[PDB]
Amino acid sequence: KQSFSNILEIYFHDGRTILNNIMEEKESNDRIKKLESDIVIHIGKQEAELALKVNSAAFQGDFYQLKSLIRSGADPNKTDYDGRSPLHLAACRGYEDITLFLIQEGVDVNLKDKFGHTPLFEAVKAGQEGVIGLLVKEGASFNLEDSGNFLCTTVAKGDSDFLKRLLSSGMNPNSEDYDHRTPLHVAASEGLFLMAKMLVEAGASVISKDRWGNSPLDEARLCGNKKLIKLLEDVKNAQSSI
Amino acid sequence: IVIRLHEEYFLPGEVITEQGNVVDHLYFVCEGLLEALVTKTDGSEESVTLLGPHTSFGDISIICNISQPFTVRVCELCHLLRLDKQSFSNILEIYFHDGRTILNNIMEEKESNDRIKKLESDIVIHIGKQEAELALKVNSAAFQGDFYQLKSLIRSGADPNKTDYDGRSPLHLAACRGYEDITLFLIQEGVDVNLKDKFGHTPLFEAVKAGQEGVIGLLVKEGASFNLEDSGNFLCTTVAKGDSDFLKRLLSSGMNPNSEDYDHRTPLHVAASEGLFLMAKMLVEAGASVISKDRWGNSPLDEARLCGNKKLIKLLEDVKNAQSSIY
Amino acid sequence: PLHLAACRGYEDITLFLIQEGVDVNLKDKFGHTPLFEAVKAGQEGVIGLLVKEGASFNLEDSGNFLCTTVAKGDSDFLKRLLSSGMNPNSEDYDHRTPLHVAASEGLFLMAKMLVEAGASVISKDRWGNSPLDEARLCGNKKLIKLLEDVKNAQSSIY
Repeated sequence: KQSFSNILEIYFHDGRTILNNIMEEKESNDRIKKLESDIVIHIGKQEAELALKVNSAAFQGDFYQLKSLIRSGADPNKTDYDGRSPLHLAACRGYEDITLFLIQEGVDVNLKDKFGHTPLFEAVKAGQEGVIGLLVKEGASFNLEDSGNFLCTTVAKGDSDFLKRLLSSGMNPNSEDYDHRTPLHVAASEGLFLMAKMLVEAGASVISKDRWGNSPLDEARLCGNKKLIKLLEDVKNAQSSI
Repeated sequence: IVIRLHEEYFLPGEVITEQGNVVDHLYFVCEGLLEALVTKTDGSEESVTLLGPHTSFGDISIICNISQPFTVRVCELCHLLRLDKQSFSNILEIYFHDGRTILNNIMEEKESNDRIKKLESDIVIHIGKQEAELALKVNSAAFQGDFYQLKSLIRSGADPNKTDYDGRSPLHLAACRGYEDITLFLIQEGVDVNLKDKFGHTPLFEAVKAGQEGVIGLLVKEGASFNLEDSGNFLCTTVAKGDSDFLKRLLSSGMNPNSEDYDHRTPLHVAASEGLFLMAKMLVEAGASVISKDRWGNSPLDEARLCGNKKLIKLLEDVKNAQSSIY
Repeated sequence: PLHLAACRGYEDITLFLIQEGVDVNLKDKFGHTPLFEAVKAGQEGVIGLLVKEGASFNLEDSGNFLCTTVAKGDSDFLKRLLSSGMNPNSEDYDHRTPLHVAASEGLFLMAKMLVEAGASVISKDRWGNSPLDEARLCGNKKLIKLLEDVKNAQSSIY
């Protein structure tokens, strides 16, 4: 038995073929169909191990290991042990070829991570603009459970590029936070004209209220930046027109 | 290695090792002469090296973890000393610190004498992949909580400090599937306790996210408790979700309930923004601020009345009695 | 044996100990439903497994423990008792619906998780008053506003 263990270690693909024929003859004859629960457990554990292999390969890239694993028949839809899909992982590390192969492989383009991140979020945080474009052209969206407060925290961080990636992916920049708060209010209170302009490029909501019962006009005029108040007033008038 | 050895004599014409089959015994040549022979892609065998004195072959297979690069046939009567691969692995595992020198000196030879065993491809990537795959499978083991298997894997030549490639510590892996004893003696291996991952999630932040009390106790027992660059942000999100288990759980490690948010929003301010009376004052009982002026510059009482509850202001004043006595 | 495996957090242990043929509705001397034991000790796996097998959480009282948990405000326990589908529209030691208790507390998130399962917002109490009256009595009118938000459909029926 140990010798066969070494032989399957050096011939893992032939071991996969062995288990395939074992399944076929289990459904064929009345020898292996007896006590098939452990066989199902074994094939599940094996496929989990192959999922680890394919996710590590995509972590390093390895398009050649990608064709090796499609030859091995490992599950592409399955994520890694931790709970991160192969497309999320390929978004986290810059690899366009891996992402397009995953798209062609039927891997779910839009999915949540173990902690609940969309692949677009991984691309945005890791600076993968190309992966963001590929996800957009495929049609994936964030669908984050806390999109509002995440947008507000991004605004508080002040990173313009992060929110521009979010807008390119398609998120409503003025999405209400947990306490029905519009990020335009904190954006105007901070006073950075860049993010107010960015917030109104995709369509701001000055009409939308906040937890304070305030308006972005009031926050902008409290900050004192004249151009900020001017732009926010223009967007408020645009909202009032429609 | 010496105490486990055997000699053997081969007459001319025999083949000691075929390139096709995996090695099981590696042979040290002490007398006689023998020839190294890779199966040539032209459809023939050619010739590589004539290994007569104080030389061994088959080791490069035990390092590269692949088939034999060369078939090896004898030339004349040769006195060969033979060791099995199993005992070599079983001594490499216990003598792994002495085992590093094996791959080190074999590669520096492959650099110095390229005609010996360099005619193939790189091997350092293969050993790195062995280590990485062992790391992934010990991650799976920690997800499975096999104390015996995990101990055997770690003592078989594993570095406990190597976490998930993103950064999920083995504490993450044992806690995510609910393993307490696994978490404890895996963290007693010397692995770092503040191993924040790719995301910046603390081992204790992961524990509070995944909902396990045992890891909550254990990580505080070891030290390097829940730390973060943001305290009131996740606190306010959890208060909004109203996950009382998570609320007490973040407060269990003692994370600051008087901290700030994306703006100057204390978690007590968020609790006043919600409305209830039980969780609301669990933050000020740990030291949250009821006079923390917000980004506007107003005390939480003002937002408490703004949201639509004066009951809230009454609770805030019940907490503020001592402060007003100080005031 | 489900109690013993669940108390120390064992999922696979619980499942094949329960596939041995042991009864699934084994209330103890205290009358603690195994699923009740699971909701008391805090384990999700047993929650799933016992419903998978059958003979789910059953009790002679539903609103009593629900009201006590609402008073304790254990949101995990609140969702957990509601996870098995135990009646949130039941009664108490008196005719005190769990929705009435939620109105007696004051908050807005947990309060309407019981009527989303089918709790009664017109359940007259032992006095004989709708929960709106106790909601205003406790000192909150927006509680009545939430109750009316739920009661819009009933008033359309009314």
